[PDB]
Amino acid sequence: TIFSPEGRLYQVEYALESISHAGTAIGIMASDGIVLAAERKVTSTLLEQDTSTEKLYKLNDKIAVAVAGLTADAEILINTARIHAQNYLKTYNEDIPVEILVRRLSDIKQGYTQHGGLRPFGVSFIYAGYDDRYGYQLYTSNPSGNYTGWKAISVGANTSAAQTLLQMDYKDDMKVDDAIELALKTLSKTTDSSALTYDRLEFATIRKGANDGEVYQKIFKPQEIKDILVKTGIT
Amino acid sequence: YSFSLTTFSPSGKLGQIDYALTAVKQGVTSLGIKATNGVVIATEKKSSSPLAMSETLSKVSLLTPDIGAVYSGMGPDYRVLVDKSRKVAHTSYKRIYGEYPPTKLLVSEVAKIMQEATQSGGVRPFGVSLLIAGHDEFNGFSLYQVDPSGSYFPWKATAIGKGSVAAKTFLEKRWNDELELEDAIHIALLTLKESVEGEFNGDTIELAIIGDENPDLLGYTGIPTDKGPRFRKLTSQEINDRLEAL
Amino acid sequence: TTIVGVKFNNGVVIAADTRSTQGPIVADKNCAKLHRISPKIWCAGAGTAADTEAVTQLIGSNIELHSLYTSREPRVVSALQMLKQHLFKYQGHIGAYLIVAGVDPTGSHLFSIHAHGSTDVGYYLSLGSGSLAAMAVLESHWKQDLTKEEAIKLASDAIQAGIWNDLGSGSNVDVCVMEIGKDAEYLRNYLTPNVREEKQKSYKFPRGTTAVLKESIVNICD
Amino acid sequence: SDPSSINGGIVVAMTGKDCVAIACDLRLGSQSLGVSNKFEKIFHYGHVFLGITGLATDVTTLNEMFRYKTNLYKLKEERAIEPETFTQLVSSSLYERRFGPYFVGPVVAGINSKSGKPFIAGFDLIGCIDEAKDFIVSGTASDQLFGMCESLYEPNLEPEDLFETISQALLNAADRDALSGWGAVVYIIKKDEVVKRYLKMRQD
Amino acid sequence: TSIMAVTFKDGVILGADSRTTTGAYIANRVTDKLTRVHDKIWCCRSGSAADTQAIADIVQYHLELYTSQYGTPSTETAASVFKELCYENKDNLTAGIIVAGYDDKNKGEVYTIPLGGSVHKLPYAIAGSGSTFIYGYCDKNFRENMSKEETVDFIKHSLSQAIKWDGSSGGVIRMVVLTAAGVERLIFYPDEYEQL
Amino acid sequence: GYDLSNSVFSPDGRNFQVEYAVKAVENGTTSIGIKCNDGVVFAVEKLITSKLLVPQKNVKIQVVDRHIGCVYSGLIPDGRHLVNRGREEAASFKKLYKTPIPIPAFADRLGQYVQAHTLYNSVRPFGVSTIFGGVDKNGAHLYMLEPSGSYWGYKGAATGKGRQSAKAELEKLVDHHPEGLSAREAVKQAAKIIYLAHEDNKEKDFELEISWCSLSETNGLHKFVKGDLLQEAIDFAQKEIN
Amino acid sequence: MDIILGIRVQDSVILASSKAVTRGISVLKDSDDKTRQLSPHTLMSFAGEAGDTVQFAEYIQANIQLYSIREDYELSPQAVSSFVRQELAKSIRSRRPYQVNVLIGGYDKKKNKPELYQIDYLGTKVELPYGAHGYSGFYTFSLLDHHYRPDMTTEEGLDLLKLCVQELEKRMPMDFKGVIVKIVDKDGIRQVDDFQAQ
Amino acid sequence: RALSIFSPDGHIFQVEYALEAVKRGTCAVGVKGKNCVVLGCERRSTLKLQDTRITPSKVSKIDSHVVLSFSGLNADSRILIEKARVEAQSHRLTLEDPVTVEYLTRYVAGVQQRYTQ
Amino acid sequence: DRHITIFSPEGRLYQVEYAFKATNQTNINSLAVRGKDCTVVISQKKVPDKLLDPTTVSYIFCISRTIGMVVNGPIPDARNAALRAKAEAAEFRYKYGYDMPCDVLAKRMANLSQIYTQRAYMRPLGVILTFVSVDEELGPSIYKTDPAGYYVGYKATATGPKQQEITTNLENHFKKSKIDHINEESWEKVVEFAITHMIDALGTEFSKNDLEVGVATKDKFFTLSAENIEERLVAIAEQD
Ligand SMILES: [Mg+2]
Ligand SMILES: [Mg+2]
Ligand SMILES: [Mg+2]
Ligand SMILES: [Mg+2]
Ligand SMILES: [Mg+2]
Ligand SMILES: [Mg+2]
Ligand SMILES: [Mg+2]
Repeated sequence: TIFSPEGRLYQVEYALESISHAGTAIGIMASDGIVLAAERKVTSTLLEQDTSTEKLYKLNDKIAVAVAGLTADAEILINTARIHAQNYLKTYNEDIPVEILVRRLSDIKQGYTQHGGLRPFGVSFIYAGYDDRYGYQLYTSNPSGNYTGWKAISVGANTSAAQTLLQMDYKDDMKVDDAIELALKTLSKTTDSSALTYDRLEFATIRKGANDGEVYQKIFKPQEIKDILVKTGIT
Repeated sequence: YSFSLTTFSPSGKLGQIDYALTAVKQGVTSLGIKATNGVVIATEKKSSSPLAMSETLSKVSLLTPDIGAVYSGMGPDYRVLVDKSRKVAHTSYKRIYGEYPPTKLLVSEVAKIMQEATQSGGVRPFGVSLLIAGHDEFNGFSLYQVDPSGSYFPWKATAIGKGSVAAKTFLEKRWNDELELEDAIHIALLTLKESVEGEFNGDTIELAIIGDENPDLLGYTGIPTDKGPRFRKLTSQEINDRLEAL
Repeated sequence: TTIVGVKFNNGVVIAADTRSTQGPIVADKNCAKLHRISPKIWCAGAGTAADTEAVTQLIGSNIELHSLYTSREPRVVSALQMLKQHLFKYQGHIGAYLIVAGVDPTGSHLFSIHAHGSTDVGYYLSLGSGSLAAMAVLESHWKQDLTKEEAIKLASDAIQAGIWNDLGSGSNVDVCVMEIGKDAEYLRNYLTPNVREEKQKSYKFPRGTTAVLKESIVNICD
Repeated sequence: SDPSSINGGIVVAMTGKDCVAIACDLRLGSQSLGVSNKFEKIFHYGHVFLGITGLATDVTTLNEMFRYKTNLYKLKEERAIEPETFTQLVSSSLYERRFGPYFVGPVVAGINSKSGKPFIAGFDLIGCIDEAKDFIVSGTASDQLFGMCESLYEPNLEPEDLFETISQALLNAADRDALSGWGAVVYIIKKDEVVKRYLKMRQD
Repeated sequence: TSIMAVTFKDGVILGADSRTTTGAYIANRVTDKLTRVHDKIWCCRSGSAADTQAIADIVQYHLELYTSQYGTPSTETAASVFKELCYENKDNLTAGIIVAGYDDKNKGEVYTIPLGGSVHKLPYAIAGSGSTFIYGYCDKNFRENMSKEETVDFIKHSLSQAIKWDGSSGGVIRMVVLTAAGVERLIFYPDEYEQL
Repeated sequence: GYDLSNSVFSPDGRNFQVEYAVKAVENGTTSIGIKCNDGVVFAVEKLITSKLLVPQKNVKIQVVDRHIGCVYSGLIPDGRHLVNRGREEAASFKKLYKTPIPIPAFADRLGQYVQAHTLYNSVRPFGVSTIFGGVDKNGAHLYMLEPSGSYWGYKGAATGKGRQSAKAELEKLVDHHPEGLSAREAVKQAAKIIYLAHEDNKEKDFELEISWCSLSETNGLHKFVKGDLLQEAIDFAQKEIN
Repeated sequence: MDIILGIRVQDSVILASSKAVTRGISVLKDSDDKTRQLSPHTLMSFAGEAGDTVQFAEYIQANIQLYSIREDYELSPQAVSSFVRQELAKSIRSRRPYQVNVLIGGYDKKKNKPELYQIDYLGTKVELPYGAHGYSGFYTFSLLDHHYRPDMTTEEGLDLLKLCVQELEKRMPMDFKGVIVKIVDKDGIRQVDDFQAQ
Repeated sequence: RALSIFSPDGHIFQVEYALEAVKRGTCAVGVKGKNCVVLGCERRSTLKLQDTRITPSKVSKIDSHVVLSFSGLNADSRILIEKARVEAQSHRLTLEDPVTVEYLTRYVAGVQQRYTQ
Repeated sequence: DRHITIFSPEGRLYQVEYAFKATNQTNINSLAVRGKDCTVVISQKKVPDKLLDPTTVSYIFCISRTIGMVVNGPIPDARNAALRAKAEAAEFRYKYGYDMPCDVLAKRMANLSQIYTQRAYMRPLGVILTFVSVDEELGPSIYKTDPAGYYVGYKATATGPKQQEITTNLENHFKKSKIDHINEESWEKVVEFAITHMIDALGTEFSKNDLEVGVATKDKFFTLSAENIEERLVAIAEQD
């Protein structure tokens, strides 16, 4: 938790490096929903993708996060994330606002940055969430404990590559079906492997169906990914 | 020594974690294969002397009447991990819901135990990798592998330690989603044989399965909700009976 | 409540009635008071029910672990020593009065623990409000060297003593036999003598009898 | 002074053929003073209903506590909790406070989504579980309720009939209780659907 | 409860009734109040069954360890342990204990740890509710360096009296003989002690 | 680099820091003890750096409880520390068991404590070696404890600089008197042995210090040798010194 | 005890509170304000034990103000009250409980509706059209129950309040030295300085 | 373990390095007029596709009348801000008067200093 | 990487490894074998300094009424292990109501060793522990644990610098006899067998002051004295 002669936190910087070696997570915030897609790290024909959950996690019925980094490190933060959510609900009888949850998670990370002498968490998060004050939101936090919010963003491997591709095809008035497409597109053009296949993807969306009122988080099942893949044309 | 002993190195690697994984690589092979109506985990009883008694070393342990674990790495680290695991199955679960946790959760708890070794001050990671097999009313059957990092993932079949790659390859070919337990046991046996140097029999092998409920192992008759534990270790004789059918 | 533990020639049996009462009201006309600590170690409890259940499960759990860790079948003296040290710890506040019976490698055992943490050993014991009616029977028909069948009858009758003569007991009889060579057999409702007779009429109301103000569907799913 | 008799209120739960029902009155008062006639004591976490009677602040608290708990349970387990499970949760949750209890009396009711077997259960302020297949009652009019139940109840009633039975039970029992009434709510729970009805009753 | 321990020529004997009551009810009529804290150090227990059982269990443990480390403990030491426990926790204990033991250099020795937690070494001691009645009888018939036979009777007489008068005492008379030759368990029935 | 932190095991399985501690010991005054027929004598060499020292005042032998005598060589303060702990350990033993601590018991107590200081790098081993003993329920006992925590029983023992000369002298005694040695003799003998051992440091004038715990001369209690009994042995040593 | 009354009409919530502070034998003050503004659209009135009363209200205030800053938002009345309930429900089992009762009136800018909450020292919270604490209910509820209507104007409510206060001055034994009335509506919190005569 | 310690030249490297971190942070400026103060800051442009709507602004209200902007580790700021807001309410609650800009300042300052020793 | 118990790039724990070397520092060998209804452990006794009181030199300890333990390693670390062994044994009894099973005691001790292996501040103990007893459930027993936190049960075993010699000797005996124990009804003979096979492998003769024997039968473990050893030593000088 110390400073370099250049005014940088070694462990944090190095933590970030580790992260860049992680699969890519992409979050694209649309007008009527948010999309999260992520490429799985190290797989096989024998790995059970069906009963799997390694990059996309539900934090609250209205908030989900995509992870890039140490899965274990992630889970620790996630649990305490799920808990703060519930505490807030007990205290106020209202769902926790996305930014509050996000800010809270970040401050924990920052802690590891300033005091203690424990290695930071080698994890970066993308938070896709909704609430009555700001509607849909997409955020990101990294080991420094810093967080910021985007219309589209990605983490892990080949960030610059992907961000550039996103900034290229992203437009303010988008729609989910399109964001899905773009998300996949980008992953596809930034992968380090042969070709995007369902067995290598994790995908999830947060939509507010017009024929109702509450936000529905849907984590895509392996088959559905394969399906969404054909339609967008990756074949 | 209150500071993390596992720090991030300039390339983005967790030294002690990778080294621990190295230690795991040098351990005896252990595998697990998941069938449709069961799971099997096996390993080899590397007698470090013929004066030692093979049985006084359960390399395959029961964690709950429906979940078993086998490893590859430093045994001691596993022994204490089994203890903490059995305990937490109780404290964080049976003592709250009156039933044992589902595999993924227990797995998740064990994971948590190892991650903390990856970050708490003054410790070294656990030098082991475990294959945890189990069943539960809602998720059915499952097999999980847990690493020193704290990373865990589900497998249809896998092997860890020494000949892991070769084994994983043999498994990759033989496994299919229509396997009945006896067959997986078979394959487990076959797969095990190739990594086993010396004598291959019921006293050098350790198989255990997670299958149908065994009322005969319950210990009492009466209450009809719990029909018995699904975890059963195979006997030397039962093992041999299958070896002879190679 | 009435619970008895009777030791026989090669095992031990324990039984109890099945009436739970909040004050003078029969809350559960058939609760179970026979707990399992380990497959072959059972105990019956009276006093604050929540306490007998709690202290039971707690020790059972710690007993399951000690076994796993020692790769040995559980022992009654351990269950005993543990209960007694915990109960004693709580100076009487954990109102659990128990008769713990069971078989293990060393043979059969039968003990009783009073909520303050004192234990006793004997060939036959009983506890609860029906304690005296039951002990009256045991003190009249018990003899050394009972067969498995004689003990069941005995322990069974004793519970009946309490059932008929004690307002605090009633309903049915539960038995649990722990024979040495065999598996423990829990006989739930070994005896059922108190069956309510057919009501004299049907109080099935004709539909629509009740006055409703507002109706609506509740949403369960997410 | 008895925390369990300050706010008043009763709850009852019964099982029928492929369904369960659970009802409660609506009065919230402070001793003799009626304060609110809109205090439902029945709550649900998915397809499991918990009715709680007793000191109202505790009724509120516990409800808050079990949501929280059932919520995390769902996140970790990826499935909704079951009656039987919830029950042990409630119990253990109450015994946790064995020496400074929540002055309440809970009643659980629901149907296991896998087995379909109807289920209800009840507890005293410290977790002592009461599992009976017929009915469970709690509240200031417990004695009353038992009387009504023991007489009105008969097994395997159809949803439509159980309804009447439980309503009557509740209704007349409440009429003999000072601290109860001012309205009633009844839930008829089936595997697939759940109907909630308010009853018309004396407002005194 | 009626208990006493008498030291004689060959050692010491501990005797006690076998009745534990909860009010006027005889919860247990075949209680064993003679407790082994060590091979040749036993104690007689009077007071709260729970309090004493616990204290005993603890002394038994402290002594097992003492042994492991430093060999066989003296009776004086067994006493000191009991005293320590009884005295330091006086506020929460109702226990009066008699510690009797045998040693080759000291022969038999007897210690009584009364309610306040104090310790007194005596030739014999009596305690328990029934003891009140036999102070006279005992102070009269007791002679030092008696034979085992004589001692057995003196205990058998004193205690039959105590059982006669005190209702909190009865059942059978149990004894424990501690001499160089070993440890002997004796039991006398009502049919015998009742008419003496 | 295996000699910079305490608890570190070298590639040969030795704890270097312990070993250096021994050096601190070696550089110190000589002290000995002689187990006799029914007691033990302790003696030590007090180096008189200058005339400014008040004679017979800076006592170095110490007592634990009332029956254990203690003398050590090395870093004096470290010894005092060890004794204090001995005293605390002794009391706690008496408090609970009434009987004063048996020497073997006491020894193991000191041993366990010292051994502990070679278990963590946050502590340095004790820069001392102690010779102590006394009388108990069954005989006399003399022990010597080293920085590693090792301790064994002796018939005679010595330590410090004149250590080898002394041991040589002690060995003679064990071989010439297997029967035992009267407390009086051992006293004189210790006096001699010290005078002798003093030659390894033959450059400064010294002050001898002796103490004993005999079942017949001091009732089993530890007392210092002073007055008539002390001059007697001073001269005995001054005699056989040529 | 003191009087604490609230009644939420259609567009606001009126809260009236006795102005007297009694300490033993004498009336110390005849012009006390037993309320604090939690946020600009949420007001809380309170009555109970001497110190506890203010100490609790001020605490709640500070805590609600801090949230408004940290978040740049104003909690809904509902939110503000649940928070208060929880703080009370926590003290009932503490070392020394805050013996305090409060009413919370707020205008929910989001919903565009007025809201009145009643919470007792125990953590018993309830939402109602009109409410009060202590004995105040006993004399006025009968009147409120009779004349209250959801579509009341702010004026209609103030009259109903007046009537209620009248009954209290008629049948209640202690002199509470009148009331201080405040209205909470969309435009904020104003003090009806005309309730001595209106 | 003492991180911020002195050097042979009389400097606390960690503190000095801290400054460097400040240098790398975007610019912030504030100038005070005759009856007002203005604070301006430049927005960070490493990556662009930001949702300005929500992004943590660089200027934060400590209280209805006091603000604070900074330059440096965006994370480290949040803490100073929180502790400052909390102390703003706390001053009100015990002195019955909101903080003076000086006080507020002296507070946030004291905090930083503490972290140096 | 070589001063505290953290991993080396090869995945090893050097300090653990060096601890194993310290176990040999004393230069004593011992062995243990199981009888029909007992268990014996012989260990060499070497009293160098003439000034030492031979009676206080031992590496064999009475852990409890039924458990005996022999230690191969420096005396300090040895006693440190003993004291805890004793305590753990007592506590077990107090809390569970039956004597601690030797194998259980061993596993316990092993778990404690594993800890020094995982926590940097604790150095392992440079000693190897052999626990013996006649378990009420398992019969004659021998469980050995080491600085790595490893422990296992043996048909018979040996420890010391000349470990392999002794082992091979015994390995041969059991391969010949086919059973996992000496087939003698009395301990005296097993002790004999033991000393015999010790002499056989080490190629040395023993007097009474060069041995240390420990025996464990149902309900008790004791150490023979010089005189008792002699009766053994004598009886052997007739077969060989
Ligand atoms: Mg009855
Ligand atoms: Mg009631
Ligand atoms: Mg009513
Ligand atoms: Mg009598
Ligand atoms: Mg030497
Ligand atoms: Mg270590
Ligand atoms: Mg260390």
